[PDB]
Amino acid sequence: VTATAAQRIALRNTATNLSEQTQVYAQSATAPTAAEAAIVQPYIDAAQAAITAVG
Repeated sequence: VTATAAQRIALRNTATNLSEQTQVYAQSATAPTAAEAAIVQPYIDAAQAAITAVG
């Protein structure tokens, strides 16, 4: 409610990218190696940065 439009739209922007990037873990149950974890990690941080600062 108090949050501006930029934060509200970023909430969806980060969530969409995180959902798109995480889809790989639903097709298989094999644990990933350190190479893919490093590539996937920044999206989690970005999603956390948008979950915070909006409440």
